[PDB]
Amino acid sequence: SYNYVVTAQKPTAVNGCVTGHFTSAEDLNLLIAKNTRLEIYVVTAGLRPVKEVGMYGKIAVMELFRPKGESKDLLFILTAKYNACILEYKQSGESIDIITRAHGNVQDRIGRPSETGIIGIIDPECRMIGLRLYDGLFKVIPLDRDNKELKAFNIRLEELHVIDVKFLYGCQAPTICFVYQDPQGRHVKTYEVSLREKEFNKGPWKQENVEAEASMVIAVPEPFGGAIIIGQESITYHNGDKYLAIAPPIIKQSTIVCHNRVDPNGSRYLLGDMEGRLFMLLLEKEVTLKDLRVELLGETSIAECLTYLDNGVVFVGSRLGDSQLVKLNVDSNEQGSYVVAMETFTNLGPIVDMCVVDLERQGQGQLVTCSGAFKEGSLRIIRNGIGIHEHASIDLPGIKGLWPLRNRETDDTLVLSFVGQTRVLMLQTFFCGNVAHQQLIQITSASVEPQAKNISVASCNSSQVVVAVGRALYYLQIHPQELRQISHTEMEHEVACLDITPSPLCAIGLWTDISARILKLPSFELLHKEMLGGEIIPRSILMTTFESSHYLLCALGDGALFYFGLNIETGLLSDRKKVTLGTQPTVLRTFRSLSTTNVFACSDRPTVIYSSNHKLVFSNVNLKEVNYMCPLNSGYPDSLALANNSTLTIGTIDEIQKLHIRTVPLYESPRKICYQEVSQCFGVLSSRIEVQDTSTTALRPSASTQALSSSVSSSKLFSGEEVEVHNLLIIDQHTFEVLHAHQFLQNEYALSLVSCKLGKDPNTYFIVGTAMVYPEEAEPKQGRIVVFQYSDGKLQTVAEKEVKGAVYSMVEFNGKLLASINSTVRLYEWTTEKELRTECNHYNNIMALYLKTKGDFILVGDLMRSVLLLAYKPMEGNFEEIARDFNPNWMSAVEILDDDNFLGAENAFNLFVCQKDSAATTDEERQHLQEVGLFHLGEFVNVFCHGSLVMQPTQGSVLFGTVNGMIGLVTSLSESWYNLLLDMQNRLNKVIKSVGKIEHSFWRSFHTERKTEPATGFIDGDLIESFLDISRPKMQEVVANEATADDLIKVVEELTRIH
Amino acid sequence: NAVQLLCARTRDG
Repeated sequence: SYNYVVTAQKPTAVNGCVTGHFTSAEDLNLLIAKNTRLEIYVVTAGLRPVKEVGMYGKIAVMELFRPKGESKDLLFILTAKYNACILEYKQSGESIDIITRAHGNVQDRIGRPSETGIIGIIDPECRMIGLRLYDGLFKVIPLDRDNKELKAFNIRLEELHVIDVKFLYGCQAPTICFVYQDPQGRHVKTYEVSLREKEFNKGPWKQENVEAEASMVIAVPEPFGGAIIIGQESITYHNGDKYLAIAPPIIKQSTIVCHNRVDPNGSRYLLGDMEGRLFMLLLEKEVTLKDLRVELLGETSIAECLTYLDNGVVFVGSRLGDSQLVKLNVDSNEQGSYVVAMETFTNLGPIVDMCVVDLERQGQGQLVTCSGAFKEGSLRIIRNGIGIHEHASIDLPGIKGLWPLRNRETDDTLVLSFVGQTRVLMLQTFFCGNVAHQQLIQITSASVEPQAKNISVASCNSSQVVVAVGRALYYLQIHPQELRQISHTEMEHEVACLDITPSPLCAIGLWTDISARILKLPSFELLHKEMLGGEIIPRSILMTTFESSHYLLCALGDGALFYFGLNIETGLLSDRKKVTLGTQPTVLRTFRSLSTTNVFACSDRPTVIYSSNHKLVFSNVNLKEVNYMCPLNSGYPDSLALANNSTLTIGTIDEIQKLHIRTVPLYESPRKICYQEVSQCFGVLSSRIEVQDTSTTALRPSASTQALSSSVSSSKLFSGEEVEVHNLLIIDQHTFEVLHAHQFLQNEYALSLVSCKLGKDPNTYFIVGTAMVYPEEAEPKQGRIVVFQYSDGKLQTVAEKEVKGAVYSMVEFNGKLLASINSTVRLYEWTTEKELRTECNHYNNIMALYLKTKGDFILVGDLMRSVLLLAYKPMEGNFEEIARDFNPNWMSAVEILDDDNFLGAENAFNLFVCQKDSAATTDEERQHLQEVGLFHLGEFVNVFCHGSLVMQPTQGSVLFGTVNGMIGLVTSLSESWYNLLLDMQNRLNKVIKSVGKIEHSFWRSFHTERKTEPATGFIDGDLIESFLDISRPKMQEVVANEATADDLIKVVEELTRIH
Repeated sequence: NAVQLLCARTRDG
């Protein structure tokens, strides 16, 4: 077994955010942790992006600090696999490196990883770092500049259940303040940390008792001094003999999860809350402290972190919803909100379910996820590519160029060109334009003029004009009537293409030395000659500007493009990179989308070039073939005119992205999704929270509360507290309007949904597996399977089947209904009397959470006993247990690759693949599935499904969605291919600088607490694709063994076209 | 309760 994993969509949810002076002393930065990605911003007046890096680990801890005599702040990061590091920001010119000041692994092999997980704290005097990794221990990294491998000592903590810790301000020796739990209740203790005697001395105040659910500790800075303990009913201040205690009624009805210091002295603090409310915590000084106050600011999305920036701007980082930038206002709005959203950052959120549909009924798939939870939950329609919306398309053939023409604002005209002819449209020619003063330019097959010779190549801007007659060049300037000739030169070879985008320079492509050159203007002299190599001439050339940097672009006739870094004064060409895009010669052209200039490349793979991370990205236009193009305003405004081989077209263009995400808000948690094509609509399980009434109500309007048809369950089988109310939503495939909502019984959860046909019945049903859920019980002892048909307009209940457990999973199986009922797998048949009757079942489970099928085979993913393989023996009408993996993997998602190969995600962020052993002594060696591939993903996988986002060397294609919003892809490799990739996997590790100097082999190693094996049968496509973004000096370090660097570009490129 | 624990875990709540 040989698999290749790669990322289709990087993780979107926010684990952490921190604010400080990281890039410079005078810059104010926002640092954001997504899972393995670290984002770095500068605060403007918005956010200017500077650097996004990736690490080889889940970032568990991230805080800035500044040692004595340090120019700017240093960054401390700790990963979940226990990699510690200190990073510095160094920007020596055009280049930016996150350089590793110190690094080390701080794991012990004796250890209970705790509830509340990792906690990472730094001392105010920056003398020390404190970690709580395991119960009863406390690890200490002493921060003198000598300790560069980050060697650490442990102190033993007699408190075996710690909730939160902080270092305090204003303490002689360094002092930790923490809330712990024994019986008796929860308490606050303080220890001082001796660095030289190495263990705990006793602290300032004595041990006080706090609230049963006291959960957060804020350390107030020195003007005040103590610690604030946040709990569910009360906020309290503690300092020695000082104790203030407010218990405001507002904060009762939801839990506070995050906080942030707003005013540096500590007078004001932001509080975030599980239902999305934002609070200000106000310390009123009198340098005593008289009172605490809580004021409600407004609603945000549900905050995982909070960070005040400058000037009333708060960044709200979410993991259950979109992240946002919001403005805090002195004055309330018309509804009492001091909060106002400025910007919103898409989080594909917890992906809890997804399916692949060819919605726009062409050949390209779209993902449709269940995203988010509570009021942030939504569907996301995810489409690959950049689409263009047609508004008119004249069926006109030929066409070898077009231009737009503007005396005020609007574009008005649109000029075409054909062999030797030229038609002009408002319903041969080289250029058409609007130039200085008045008049427009027009350049024909021969002359605007020279000495009976034919112009062969043209170029122009607002004020200057360069034409080429054979190898001769001329320099024209536009003056208040007709064009005065400036310069004259002859090139050593024939001119192929020409650009002068503004003008002190001139880009030129020549005919026999395959050259691209920069020439001074007017001098025409040669500032830089670059040999492109090869034996195909350039077809278009172009200089432009992407995100403040300058570039040269030269399309060759074989569809390759080159791009360099332009100087604009020196004219030097730097950092040659080469991108394949299509097979026929590309025509380059600039256009504007937002306030950015991009480039439209026209080949049989139309592409838009732009700049994301100050690197250039190439993204496909979802069009068959484009030959010419230009921007319009005349079809009408803000548009693109595009000619293909055999007709024209005009229209608008999508956001310039790799992925298009349409978002459908629901204001409740969606839980499962499935497409029913004959009804052209979607079934979505969702739940909403309602609260014990004065009699159950509903906190806000939701998708189920505002459907466009309702119904409520009819069934008489089972004859301020909160509670989930579940529904099946019917969702129009085109408008995504919620057509119908059916509500289930009180305390019934819908956990599983299918859309299938059954038996010889010609109807297509929605089938819902449910469970009766009471917090008292451990597992459910009652649930039901319900058979709905979407008739027209409304849902009617066709069948019902009571069962003795939760229906965790269901799947259509060969005309029958396979189901998991709470540690039993069962097979139902569909009678002519419209009824489910049992056929067989299987009880050798602990909790069958996950089913998938293929032919007569069934993959069963268990709560804790890993995976097992079942068969339906169709003659005997039975289940046959074929084999089983005998490892203690706690499953999250499961998928069948082929009939011999089964894929699985476990709750430790690992992937494995199981095979059928093809060995002798069948009865036991063939009853054991062998793990044949291991790989640490770093993500928790909720769903696999078969399908692909792409199609308008590898085999098969499985997408997966994760809690952190990353969408991933798995595919199969030939053995020829895996060994080659595995090879240059290890060559790339020797060359790629890893942030924190974490080793890639360690990162991807399979890791539980039972065992830690290295990864096998698995290729990290993220790592293989990083080959395209390194030096060519370092590329050649990676080609020592007949191979050439330009050859592996081809291989790695072909693999990027996979997602 | 397993169902809620599971529902929570899928959120990683």
